[PDB]
Amino acid sequence: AYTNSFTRGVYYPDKVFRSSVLHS
Amino acid sequence: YGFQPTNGVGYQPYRVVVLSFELLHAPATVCGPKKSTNLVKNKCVNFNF
Repeated sequence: AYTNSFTRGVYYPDKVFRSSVLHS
Repeated sequence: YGFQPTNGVGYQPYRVVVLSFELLHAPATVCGPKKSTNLVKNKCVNFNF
């Protein structure tokens, strides 16, 4: 079988805190 | 290399060590000696963390 993720597999690219900031 | 003791310089064996300092994204690691110290507050200071 195969299935569809929707919005899955997002990890914090590294340390360094951060707040409201649409960071790219 | 067929090294032989009666070789002119530039054909004698040299040993080499290459140190490569890398900085991933951890919290810290090895370093020189330093001395460390306490820490004030509100006192414009020159700091190294």
